[PDB]
Amino acid sequence: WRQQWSGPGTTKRFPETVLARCVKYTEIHPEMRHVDCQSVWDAFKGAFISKHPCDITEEDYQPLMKLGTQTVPCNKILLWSRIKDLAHQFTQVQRDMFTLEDTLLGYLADDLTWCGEFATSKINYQSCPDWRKDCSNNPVSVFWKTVSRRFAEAACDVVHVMLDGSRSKIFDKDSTFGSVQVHNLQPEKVQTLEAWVIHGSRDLCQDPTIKELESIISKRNIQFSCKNIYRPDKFLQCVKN
Ligand SMILES: *[C@H]1O[C@H](COP(=O)(O)OP(=O)(O)OC[C@H]2O[C@@H](n3cnc4c(N)ncnc43)[C@H](OP(=O)(O)O)[C@@H]2O)[C@@H](O)[C@H]1O
Ligand SMILES: Cc1cc(NCc2c(C)cccc2C)c2cccc(C(N)=O)c2n1
Repeated sequence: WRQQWSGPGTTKRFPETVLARCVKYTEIHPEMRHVDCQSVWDAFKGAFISKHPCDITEEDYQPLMKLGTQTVPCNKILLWSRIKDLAHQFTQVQRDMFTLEDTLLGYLADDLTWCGEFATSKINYQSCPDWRKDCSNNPVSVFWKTVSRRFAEAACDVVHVMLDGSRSKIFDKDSTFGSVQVHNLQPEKVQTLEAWVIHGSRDLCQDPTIKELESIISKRNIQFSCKNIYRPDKFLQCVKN
């Protein structure tokens, strides 16, 4: 008897990857160079090993959050929903802008999966809990919830958010962005949230779910703005001009 979750297990070579990522990020971001990447890995590991993979708390990720403190310029923030690919292409071109995944902690975990088990220091490479079918307080989900919150709370001025214009729900209130990030934007620092609806033929800023988004934001005393992005590759090459 070995317990089986419904989600894929920890990515192969996850320890070696996270550590390699930390080392590489520090090499290219000179302002992080003093960071001890072996301590960063140990803290990451410390959050979830020896714990039941359903009994994880934000507080578990505190030692890692502290070591990975990085308050990027808050007026340069890009949020996204169900359109991670393009959001990242954008910040590769508009290199001063930052997504969560361009921050050290987000850079480390992007596209990865991980979990441990109760009482032992073993990483589970065969299965990890699905957030839907098994339990929502797993290592991955709790990680992303914690860093998202700090990231969205730090934001200031005009905050931008990309949305996928092809989806049935362009703004999906049951998602990290619509349920976590949007409710963490601070009225003191944030003047405006500007949505960028990415087309994949007509004004999608009229959409019912965008109006929902506007309603949410309006109730936080934050101004709202929406812009259609008809030609994706054309927008990429028109940001700097
Ligand atoms: C901070 O977060 C957003 C990016 O997050 P977003 O793309 O809005 O997240 P999605 O809901 O589109 O997908 C995230 C993955 O996690 C699963 N999931 C976990 N918990 C979930 C809840 N409570 N609702 C919905 N989805 C949840 C998703 O699995 P399914 O979509 O259910 O298969 C999905 O794999 C950015 O702005 C960044 O800055
Ligand atoms: C696997 C995963 C899950 C994410 N969010 C899950 C979630 C949701 C959807 C709602 C409420 C709470 C949580 C924790 C997630 C969010 C942002 C980014 C990434 C990324 N970059 O891989 C990312 N990944």
